[PDB]
Amino acid sequence: SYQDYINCSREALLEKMAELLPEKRLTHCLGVERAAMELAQRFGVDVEKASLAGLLHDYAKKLSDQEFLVLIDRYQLDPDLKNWGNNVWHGMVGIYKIQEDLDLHDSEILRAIEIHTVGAGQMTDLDKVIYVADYIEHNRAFPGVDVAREIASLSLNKAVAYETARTVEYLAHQGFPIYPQTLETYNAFVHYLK
Amino acid sequence: SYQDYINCSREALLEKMAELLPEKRLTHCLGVERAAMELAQRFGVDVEKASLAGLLHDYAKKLSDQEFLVLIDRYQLDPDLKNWGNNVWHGMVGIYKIQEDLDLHDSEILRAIEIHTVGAGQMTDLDKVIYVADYIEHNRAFPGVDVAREIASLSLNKAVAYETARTVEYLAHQGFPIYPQTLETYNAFVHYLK
Ligand SMILES: Nc1ncnc2c1ncn2[C@@H]1O[C@H](COP(=O)(O)OP(=O)(O)O)[C@@H](O)[C@H]1O
Ligand SMILES: Nc1ncnc2c1ncn2[C@@H]1O[C@H](COP(=O)(O)OP(=O)(O)O)[C@@H](O)[C@H]1O
Ligand SMILES: [Fe+3]
Ligand SMILES: [Fe+3]
Ligand SMILES: [Fe+3]
Ligand SMILES: [Fe+3]
Ligand SMILES: [Mg+2]
Ligand SMILES: [Mg+2]
Repeated sequence: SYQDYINCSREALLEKMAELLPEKRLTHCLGVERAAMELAQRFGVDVEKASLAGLLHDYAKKLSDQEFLVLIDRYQLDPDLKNWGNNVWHGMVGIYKIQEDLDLHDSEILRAIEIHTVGAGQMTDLDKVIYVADYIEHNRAFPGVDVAREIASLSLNKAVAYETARTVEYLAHQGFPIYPQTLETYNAFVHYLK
Repeated sequence: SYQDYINCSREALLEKMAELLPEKRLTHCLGVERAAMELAQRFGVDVEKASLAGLLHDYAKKLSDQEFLVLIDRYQLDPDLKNWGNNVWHGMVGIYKIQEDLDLHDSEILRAIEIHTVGAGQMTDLDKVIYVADYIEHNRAFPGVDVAREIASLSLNKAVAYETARTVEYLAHQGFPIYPQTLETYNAFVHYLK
């Protein structure tokens, strides 16, 4: 059960998250919970760790900028983080808020949430499951989500590669700064597209 | 004259380059020579340094992989360079071949050739002139070259930003590895697109 890892039941967690997140975001989290379970079944990842991490991945999505900056200082995180924003922070810094609120200390779950946006050059299968589940959950409808879904039915590594390539492409298309850890993921995984 | 910087005349250089490069590549170099001159006039860069750097920028385009690897060892360059290929090498390593062949020692010209492919987080105006001239020279016909040309008539920094964004976008589109120095350029310049 979820209380093996956190300080309340799944039902109680959902009630708390319903106060912190808008409806669309909570529905997304429920979508990622389900998608993570299915991917974990497929690729030999603990289904419970994957479901919980999937549900929690966007827990800190709505923390204010000031709250993140306070967390960066309190936990003495990389000071370069202050140069970025919510996209980077909600996972990479938000894990500390999740830890404070829910008493979450499992290192594997924490890491999977931490890098769910930007990935890393080295990812555990659990990391990969969350990173992919986020992109392919059933509420997502962006063009090419069908391709990502097909890829994820066959290869976890190729799905990471595909998602990361599309994200780099889209950020450059839009003219948004690209957090360097994303490129580390991109270069580590791009060979799987062949 | 060019012999203020190298060990032969422009005419003599062109004869030597005609043996090293296929016709299309030499025509490109002549195009960059002209484009660099015009941009340098516009943005307060020495027109002679810009023209010479423009002509020379792709001098080492046709060196073999083995030749580059030998240069990496002989000059004790970053050993990570061995992980890449001609795209990265012909500028970043090719400068040493240019130096050996032509007795080119001018630091500004050498730097502009060195980073003409990947850029850097900090670029001199001469660096920027070469990086842009390469992309907009009159023989180039890729879709959107017209946009790059318009931008380059108004702002050197915006032209660097635009070129770098399109390159990152296209590399990710194609599923090619992205040399990390390119992202350093991208993140440093992307704000000029606004
Ligand atoms: N390296 C990066 N730099 C900046 N933004 C990024 C980077 N990688 C992803 N993003 C963006 O961060 C936002 C949040 O992404 P993510 O956490 O994956 O999804 P969600 O929207 O469900 O939280 C997206 O708009 C995405 O494009
Ligand atoms: N960071 C990078 N990693 C890999 N290839 C790159 C990078 N930046 C540019 N390139 C590619 O290197 C090739 C050579 O580019 P460049 O030297 O700018 O033009 P030219 O073809 O005239 O020599 C191009 O195909 C370009 O897309
Ligand atoms: Fe997220
Ligand atoms: Fe999400
Ligand atoms: Fe080149
Ligand atoms: Fe060129
Ligand atoms: Mg993701
Ligand atoms: Mg260039």
